[PDB]
Amino acid sequence: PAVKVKENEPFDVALRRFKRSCEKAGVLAEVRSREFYEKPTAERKRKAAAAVKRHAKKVQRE
Amino acid sequence: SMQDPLADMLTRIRNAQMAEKTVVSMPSSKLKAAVAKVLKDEGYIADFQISSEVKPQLSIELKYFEGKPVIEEVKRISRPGLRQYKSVEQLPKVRGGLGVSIVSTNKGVMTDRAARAAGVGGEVLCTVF
Amino acid sequence: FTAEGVKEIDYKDLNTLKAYVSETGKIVPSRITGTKAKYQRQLATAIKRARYLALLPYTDSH
Amino acid sequence: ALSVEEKAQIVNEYKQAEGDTGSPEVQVALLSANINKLQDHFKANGKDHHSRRGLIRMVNQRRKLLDYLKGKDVSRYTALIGRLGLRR
Amino acid sequence: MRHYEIVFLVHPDQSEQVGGMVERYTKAIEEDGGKIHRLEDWGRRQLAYAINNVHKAHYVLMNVECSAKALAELEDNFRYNDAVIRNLVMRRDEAVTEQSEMLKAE
RNA sequence: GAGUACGGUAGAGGGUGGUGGAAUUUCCUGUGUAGCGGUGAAAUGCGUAGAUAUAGGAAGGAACACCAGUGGCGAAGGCGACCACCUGGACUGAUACUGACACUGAGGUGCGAAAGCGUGGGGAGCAAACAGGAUUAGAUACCCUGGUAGUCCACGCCGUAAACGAUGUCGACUAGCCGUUGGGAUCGAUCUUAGUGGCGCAGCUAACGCGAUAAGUCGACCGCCUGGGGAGUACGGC
Ligand SMILES: [Mg+2]
Ligand SMILES: [Mg+2]
Ligand SMILES: [Mg+2]
Ligand SMILES: [Mg+2]
Ligand SMILES: [Mg+2]
Ligand SMILES: [Mg+2]
Ligand SMILES: [Mg+2]
Ligand SMILES: [Mg+2]
Ligand SMILES: [Mg+2]
Ligand SMILES: [Mg+2]
Ligand SMILES: [Mg+2]
Ligand SMILES: [Mg+2]
Ligand SMILES: [Mg+2]
Ligand SMILES: [Mg+2]
Ligand SMILES: [Mg+2]
Ligand SMILES: [Mg+2]
Ligand SMILES: [Mg+2]
Ligand SMILES: [Mg+2]
Repeated sequence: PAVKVKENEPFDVALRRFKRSCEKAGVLAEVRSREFYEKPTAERKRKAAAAVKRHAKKVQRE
Repeated sequence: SMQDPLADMLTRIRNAQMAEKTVVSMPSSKLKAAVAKVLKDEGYIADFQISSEVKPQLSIELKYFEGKPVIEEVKRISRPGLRQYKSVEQLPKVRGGLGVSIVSTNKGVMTDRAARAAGVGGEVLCTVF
Repeated sequence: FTAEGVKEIDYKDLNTLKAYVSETGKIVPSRITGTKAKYQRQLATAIKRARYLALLPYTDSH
Repeated sequence: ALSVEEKAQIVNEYKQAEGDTGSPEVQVALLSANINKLQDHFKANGKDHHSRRGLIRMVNQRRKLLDYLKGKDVSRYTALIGRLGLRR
Repeated sequence: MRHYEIVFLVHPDQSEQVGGMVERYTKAIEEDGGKIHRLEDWGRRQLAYAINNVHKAHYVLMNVECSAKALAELEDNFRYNDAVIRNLVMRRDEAVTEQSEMLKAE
């Protein structure tokens, strides 16, 4: 979420560095996850669906 | 909780002939030994062996003849919840007498034909065809 | 972890703790480092203890 | 609740054949001591039901063991019940 | 019997009584009946964040094998001390002696 | 079979206190100005009485990101900040010990989400009821701006849920393959245990499908069903 400037490179490489750092931080995901309250039933349902999708992907890898 | 071990003998034999196995091993008893002896005498099994050392185990060798098990149907009649007792004239005839039904008489564990010959009724134990 | 160095790890070797913390002060998931479940479980509480002692930061911003 | 030292003391003073711990008397003594040592804990923590389940389990186990012992030998049952000093 | 690894850090302005402060504390462990098996010091360190508007503190760790009353009095002394600033303990079932790390570098 | 003694592991198992950081809101102060907020588009609302953004300070309440997983623990309901104290159970290894001391269980006895009730506290966010602005033929709704009980704590009551695996508890047998949690043994491989998942042979099933965590083969005991409505309602008892 913060990057320094040094050694007079063009103001595009640092921009892509900042973008990459922000998307490594995952700020957008967390700020989207706080827009509305998710009741726990929906949370367990989403986690179960993600788990079954992940296991299906891993099985289909062979 | 092992309320009845003789039904466990019968179930082990049945499940082993469904799975196409040759030998069956279980804990032994003086009633299981008699049942195995009468089964062998009728030709439904090949042999039975009993081990030593306070925990003897009964090992039964199964016959197959063709590609089907020799023991087609076996079922326990007098469970510890009924205790069926029969007279001489009320002894069942399984499959018109083609099979046999085991009876415990005061003369020991034997077959229905032997009981009819001796004129003795008793406690029906299981039926085999 | 298993061969020679410390079968059980305390929150002492910060040379090992800082190896398992992201640039923003978060804890790296086990599936990324490939560590084991027991070691991850004790490592998380080691980081939390060290973080309360103000050795390690709650957030990179603060 | 019990630790090693007092458990050893109980099995020492309640043993039967110099090296046994499975005899009914030892089990009843251990259960009774643990129940007594748990009563004062339950005096202060009224809202701890999960441990009270184990306490009731020990109570039932002791009752079963006492019933078996009274079935086996009457005189040993009376001696044991007198030494622990409990109703039944 | 009941070991306790305790790490206590103190205000930088008073980072000179800490040399004597431990003797105001270790004084207990002997008449309680306990022995210290480790004591170290790497004080005057940098803080990760602001703890009541400071950024530095003097650290000290030590092991104690004491009774409940010694624990109570030491934690009460921490609570009512003006410096205190932080306390924490790690009750364990063994003994450790060989420092923590010092500096492995030159 | 069941249980006891002895070492060692893992865990959001329960209870009582203390302590953390972030973020929201409210209040105070500083420069600075005319917009902020919200929507499908708006409006209600807040605005030079200086907002939002921003800097500094203060109080107060609640929840515990990252770890986090077909992961763990608990009889079920359920249980995620850290620390100490009190405490229950499970798993694992060898030896000794007790010698059937067991299973199930009509009655009864307890525990039992959320909402709700009583007394006393507290009250930041959220939000039944409610007020206003929209949309609409109407809109007692969906949407937006606010907002009370409640959500939080102590004690007591209430006994209910798609309280579900829509699958009662206990025990024994029956091909195999790929994961995973936490312990052992042998020489990364193999072997064996108690859980937790995905496929699948016989077998079962009306079919779907289940398939060593059976809905297969058998035992022990209990609970329950007998066409759809009326109706889990009336009357009586508690
Ligand atoms: Mg402001
Ligand atoms: Mg029962
Ligand atoms: Mg009942
Ligand atoms: Mg009941
Ligand atoms: Mg409630
Ligand atoms: Mg109330
Ligand atoms: Mg009130
Ligand atoms: Mg609204
Ligand atoms: Mg009301
Ligand atoms: Mg119901
Ligand atoms: Mg549930
Ligand atoms: Mg039902
Ligand atoms: Mg079963
Ligand atoms: Mg399948
Ligand atoms: Mg069916
Ligand atoms: Mg009808
Ligand atoms: Mg009614
Ligand atoms: Mg009524």
